[PDB]
Parts: sequence; structure tokens; C-alpha cells
Amino acid sequence: TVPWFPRTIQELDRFANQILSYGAELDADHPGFKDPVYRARRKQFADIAYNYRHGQPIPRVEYMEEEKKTWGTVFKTLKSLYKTHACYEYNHIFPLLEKYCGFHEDNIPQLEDVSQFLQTCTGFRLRPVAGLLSSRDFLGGLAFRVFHCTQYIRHGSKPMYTPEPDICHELLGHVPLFSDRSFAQFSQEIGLASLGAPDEYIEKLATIYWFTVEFGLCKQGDSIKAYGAGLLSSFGELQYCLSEKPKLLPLELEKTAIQNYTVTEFQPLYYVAESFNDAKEKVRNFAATIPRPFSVRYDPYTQRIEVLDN
Ligand SMILES: [Fe+3]
Repeated sequence: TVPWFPRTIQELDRFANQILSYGAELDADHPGFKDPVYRARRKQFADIAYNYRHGQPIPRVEYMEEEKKTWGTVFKTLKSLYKTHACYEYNHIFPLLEKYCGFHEDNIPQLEDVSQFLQTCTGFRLRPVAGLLSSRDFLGGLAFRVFHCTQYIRHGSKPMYTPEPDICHELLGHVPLFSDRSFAQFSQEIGLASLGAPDEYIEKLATIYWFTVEFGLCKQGDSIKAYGAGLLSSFGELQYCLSEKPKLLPLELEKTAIQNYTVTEFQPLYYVAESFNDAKEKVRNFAATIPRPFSVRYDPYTQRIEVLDN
């Protein structure tokens, strides 16, 4: 029997709240563990995500001075690297995010504004998420060009460190690449490959996602640049990934999909994409090997998945 998957964009409501309910901020080693204000603030953001339904505006939040200071620290330190280390697509859109979305060191952008901006760029939209979704549910959202996005910020005691996605990672790591048509098409292809895929292939797609969307490098003319969100939001790893230390290999999905990795240190190995169009075609070819008794395609006119039957 085939795992259930949403067939309409509104059906993303169904499992959007099936998160790991006991979140990272409850761990004794979390930077915010002993801060009860931070704990309540995290619960406040989770409640926003829990009550959100597709089609609604994403609720705006008045960020506190301490949160804006944390954002400013992350923003200013990372911004120094982007001109030289980030791919062209990143640097092309960043001044527009500063101008139209309020990307500035003294202001945390509101998700509703960012979502409207992405919709104009590529039709991608944001949906606030309370905590950790399953890979199946997170990847499935990409088939609809929906990015499940955190709204909370890391604890201010350790501005350069986060054990989890937070809004700085989403906005400075992910959002600029979702503004690019070819990247949007590539990430959507991963999402479409996931719909109804067996659990074993979801984990393979999640590994492909790790080595592309999160830690990918790409060719850029005769050079190599970072496009992975986990690199673009990590001051230390963004500098390391283009140094002589790591191993680089060409993106090759039969190898990439089974490559092991850890989440706690810098990656020892990165995969280099020829282009986002080429990576998209590779994902499409890999998806043809997933045992599914059907094929899928997104109809953006009606925002529904069309399911044929092989
Ligand atoms: Fe991420």
C-alpha cells in the first residue's frame, strides 16, 4: 500500500502539525534551556504554527530587542562573506531582499513579507512550522513550492551557534535560493520524487537534499561557490567549504543518495552540482528508479497534484 500524500496544497494542513512535540529547547544542553522567557517564547511561536492554515496571512510578530540584537549579529557576520563565497543567484537577490523585505541588521523580516516576495519570484511560499517535521512531510511540501519555515530565533547567549534551524538559517540560508527559478524547479523535483515513495527512498531523498539544498556547492563559470543553506548560514563552514581542506566530488545521485554524514561537525565531503538545471534532471532520473505504481506532476494552475498510473 502506498503512503498517503497530499494531492492539494490545502492538504498540507493535514500533517503540518505532526512535529516532534518535545522540542530542542527542552534539552539540558540547549543554549536557552535555563531561560524560562525563551522557553515561553518558543511555545508562542509553536502555537502560531499550530493554528496556521493554508491561505492565511502568516501572523506578524513584534520581535524583542534581544532577538533583534541576535539577528543583527548573525546578519552582520555572515554578510561579510556572501560577495565572495555565495553563488551568483544569492548575490543577485540579496539587495532586493534588503530593499523590499527589510533584510537589515536592526530588523528581523516578517515571514508574510518574505513569502509574498518569494511568490513574486518563483511562486514559492512559506508556511510557519513549529518544530521538526518528518522528511516525508517536509519534502512533500516542496512539490507544491511550499517551504516549511521556522519563525523563532536562536538563543541570544550564543549568536553564532544553533543546534537546529531557526529564522536566521531560514532567511539567510534558504530564502535567497528559493528566489531563483532554476533552484525552485530543482527543489520541487525532490519534493515530487518524495510523493508516495517508500520510507527507504525518502531517506535517500533526504540525503540528496542534505548534499544539495543544505550543503551543496555549484560550478559557476570556472569557479565553485556555495548554495547550500547550511553553508550560507554558518560563518565557519562557509569559509571552510571553499578551502583546500574538504573533499569535493561531482554530484552523482546513485552515490550521493547513500553517502553517510553527521550533523555536528563541518562536512568532510561536498558534492558539486554542474548547475541547478543539471541537478534537476539528475533528480528526475533518480525518481524514475523509485518504486511507485504511478507518476506525479504539479499543476500550478489548480495547485493540485495530478496522479497518473504507470
Ligand atoms: Fe535548512
